[PDB]
Amino acid sequence: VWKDADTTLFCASDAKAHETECHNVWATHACVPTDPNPQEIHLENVTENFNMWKNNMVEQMQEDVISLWDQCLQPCVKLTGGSVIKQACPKISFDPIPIHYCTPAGYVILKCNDKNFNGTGPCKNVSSVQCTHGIKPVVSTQLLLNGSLAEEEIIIRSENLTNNAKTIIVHLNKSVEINCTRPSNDIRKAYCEINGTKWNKVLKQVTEKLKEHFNNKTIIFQPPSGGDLEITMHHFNCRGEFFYCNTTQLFNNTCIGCNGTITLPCKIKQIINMWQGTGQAMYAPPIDGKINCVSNITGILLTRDGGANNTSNETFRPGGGNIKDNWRSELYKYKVVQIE
Amino acid sequence: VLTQSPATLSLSPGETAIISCRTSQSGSLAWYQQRPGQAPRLVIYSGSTRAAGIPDRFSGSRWGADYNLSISNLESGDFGVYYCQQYEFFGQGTKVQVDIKRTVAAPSVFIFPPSDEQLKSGTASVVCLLNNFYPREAKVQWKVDNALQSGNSQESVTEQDSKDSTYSLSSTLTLSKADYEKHKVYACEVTHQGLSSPVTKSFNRGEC
Amino acid sequence: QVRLSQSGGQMKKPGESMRLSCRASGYEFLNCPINWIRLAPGRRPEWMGWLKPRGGAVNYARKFQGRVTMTRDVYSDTAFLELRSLTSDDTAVYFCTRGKYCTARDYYNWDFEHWGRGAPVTVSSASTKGPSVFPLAPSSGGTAALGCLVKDYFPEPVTVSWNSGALTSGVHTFPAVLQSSGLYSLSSVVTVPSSSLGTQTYICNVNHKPSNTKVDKRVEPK
Ligand SMILES: *[C@@H]1O[C@H](CO)[C@@H](O[C@@H]2O[C@H](CO)[C@@H](O[C@@H]3O[C@H](CO)[C@@H](O)[C@H](O[C@H]4O[C@H](CO)[C@@H](O)[C@H](O)[C@@H]4O)[C@@H]3O)[C@H](O)[C@H]2NC(C)=O)[C@H](O)[C@H]1NC(C)=O
Ligand SMILES: *[C@@H]1O[C@H](CO)[C@@H](O)[C@H](O)[C@H]1NC(C)=O
Ligand SMILES: *[C@@H]1O[C@H](CO)[C@@H](O)[C@H](O)[C@H]1NC(C)=O
Ligand SMILES: *[C@@H]1O[C@H](CO)[C@@H](O)[C@H](O)[C@H]1NC(C)=O
Ligand SMILES: *[C@@H]1O[C@H](CO)[C@@H](O)[C@H](O)[C@H]1NC(C)=O
Ligand SMILES: *[C@@H]1O[C@H](CO)[C@@H](O)[C@H](O)[C@H]1NC(C)=O
Ligand SMILES: *[C@@H]1O[C@H](CO)[C@@H](O)[C@H](O)[C@H]1NC(C)=O
Ligand SMILES: [Cl-]
Repeated sequence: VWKDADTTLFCASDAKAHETECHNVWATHACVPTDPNPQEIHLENVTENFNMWKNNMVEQMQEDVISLWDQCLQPCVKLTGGSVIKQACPKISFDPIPIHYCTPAGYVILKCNDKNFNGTGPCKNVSSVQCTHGIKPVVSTQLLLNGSLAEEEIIIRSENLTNNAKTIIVHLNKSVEINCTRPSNDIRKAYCEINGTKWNKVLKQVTEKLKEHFNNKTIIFQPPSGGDLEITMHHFNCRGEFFYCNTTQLFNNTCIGCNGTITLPCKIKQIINMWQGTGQAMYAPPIDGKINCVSNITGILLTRDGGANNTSNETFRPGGGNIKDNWRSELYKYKVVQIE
Repeated sequence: VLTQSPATLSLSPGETAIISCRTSQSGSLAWYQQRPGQAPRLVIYSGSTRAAGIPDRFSGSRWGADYNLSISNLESGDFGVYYCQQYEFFGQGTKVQVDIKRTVAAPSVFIFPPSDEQLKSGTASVVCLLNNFYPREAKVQWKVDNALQSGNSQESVTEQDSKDSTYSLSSTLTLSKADYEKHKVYACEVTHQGLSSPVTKSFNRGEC
Repeated sequence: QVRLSQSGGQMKKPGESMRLSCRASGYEFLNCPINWIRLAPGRRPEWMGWLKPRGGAVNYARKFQGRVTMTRDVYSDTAFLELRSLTSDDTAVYFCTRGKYCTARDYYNWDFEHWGRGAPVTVSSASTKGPSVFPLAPSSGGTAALGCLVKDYFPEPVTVSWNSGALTSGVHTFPAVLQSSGLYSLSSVVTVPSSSLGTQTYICNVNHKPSNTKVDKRVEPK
């Protein structure tokens, strides 16, 4: 009755003409109003295979976020190695709003409602929708921020867990707040706060889930082995500033006292390695005043150490995969199919 | 892990080579070919799929954990060493070398005492040559005053001669000048398929 | 066309460090990981790790962690590798490789269809040394054997001819062997009519470029 297919999707949101925040504005231009009355039809005795690691929907969102960052996070200068270009450095008011992705006529989206569907394989409970849920294009590394949560219990996602070059995505079933602040009045000294009790508890659970998928071998965490600061650190955009937080403390093996509040040292940078492609971008000096973002950790990105053989141990390090993986962490349960 | 066999493989042009690989984990398995002094070339991946420029002669197959690479109608270019691979892991390798079949030929055996020029330097090398023989298997047996020398020498063998299809082997026993002058009778004993009985070439220290 | 261009080979001493480069071309460098693999003669090939030119993320085999460093220069598409605290165990030919499937959408790292030419690295305490050449003198059916012993040179290789190449038939130049001292040795023999020894003069042409030593050793019956 239907077949798998790619196509051009359109976006839908709740963006308002009166709101002047940049993402909101981009949406009033790109998207249409969210459907007033969604219709989800459960598909009777049906089964479908999904593959989140090969979902064209991820590519389309990618191009939008690249579009979004071109008109909302324009840097003062770009260093592309081959050239150095100057340009206006507009003050940035950016706060991602939920974006719905929808199919045009003759196509449709399929949704997997298996409460522990890990992202690949057949799905039992399948339904049909015209649009994804609202997804926020939050750009970050190591920690996935402000996303949806596992509806059952923690889920380990990977194209193939035995392949060390494949990204691992952890999907928490209970978010944990990460409170990030940079006091006012070195105007780069920033920090983040997390409840050690809540966090470490969530670690026990994820490692216990991780151990489950590695024939019961001891699971240990280590800091990244190398690469750019965007990669070796938790990196994200808060109130137009680029934070870079040291995550050594979150992945503390021994804590798996250790009950109080752990606080990460972060630094704010004006010169950054652009994610959209290649080259360094230069943003303006830090504005004065207290800057504070409180986000919900909803997922983790991990890379497994390779070349083990002997042991007995599996070693995981925070990060990094790829930015498209953030979208995958949200698009996993959807797929486009064409009628006939 | 990945256990690859056999270690070595002596075959003639025209024959078929069967290299084996045992896995325990499974997942896209690949085969590589390395020619003397060159970078390895991908030959097959997914256990059964040929790469670009790889002819029908190369084929792979599978049975459970076991994986085979098969090379039919061997030709000069095919010889080298082959590796199986699973993700980051490789097999120990299998060396496939050329042995053109021919009539059995016994070795000509020569022994060389150390030159005076070398002895002046305070060291001594005794050399035993086994020339132009077939097949390649052969045994060398050093004896110093009837004492068997185990692990005191080094061997080196040529590749099969292009003209007569024979092999040649050189064995070198090295000793201190002082040690060399301790003993008298230096013997080299050669056993081979072409010899109805082992051949012993020898000499006495300091005798023209 | 996809091309991996490697810097040449080198000789290190134990304790030192080594650095290699690998410039990729013919494709979008950021698309997929670069790998570094070592192959030691008669030894199972070793994957050292991979680097993703995007962000410069890395993955090191347990064996090498703390000793190896992989980085890249995205502008020149060049991958770099360093290996510290070298031991003889490190002697090997070092390669960079890239998987076959490498698009923008995705990849598959482990099918190495692309390899650099390789960089041969030997680590030992031997210093470059030219060979002393000793005669292997013939002795009195109709054929006599003779040669030169090329002993205690480093590093490989040495080349041997006879009477300036005029004499090719019967020549057997054996593969060099590595002595327990770190120096190489090899022999070159030739068979001739034992009636030529009286009149025919036989010369050993030894060339060891690494030390610029070129010897013409006359072999004669003793
Ligand atoms: C994770 O998601 C959470 C919510 O799910 C999100 O936290 C929100 O952050 C935004 C932006 O930081 C906050 O909105 C602000 O509200 C205050 C007033 O209380 C304003 O000061 C802020 O800016 C105003 O003034 C600016 C001056 O330049 C203007 O530019 C701007 O337009 C505003 O007028 C801003 O409006 C929002 O309150 C929080 N919500 C919570 C619950 O904290 C967080 O940012 C997300 N994390 C990441 C990394 O995206
Ligand atoms: C197919 O779905 C119909 C609609 O409910 C149901 O009655 C029937 O049992 C299903 N068939 C199978 C084989 O499950
Ligand atoms: C996903 O779930 C099923 C097993 O129930 C199957 O597709 C595969 O083994 C699982 N993959 C992971 C990474 O758990
Ligand atoms: C999260 O999942 C774990 C299993 O991984 C389960 O034990 C725990 O209760 C779940 N938390 C919630 C809030 O459901
Ligand atoms: C964020 O941390 C600041 C500084 O510790 C604290 O005052 C504030 O209450 C925290 N925000 C939340 C939501 O806990
Ligand atoms: C994070 O902090 C740890 C412990 O303070 C320090 O050793 C390490 O250098 C830092 N990591 C990065 C990537 O800056
Ligand atoms: C596979 O290897 C087995 C092991 O000996 C051998 O019998 C069989 O012939 C091989 N298959 C092929 C196609 O070479
Ligand atoms: Cl891969």
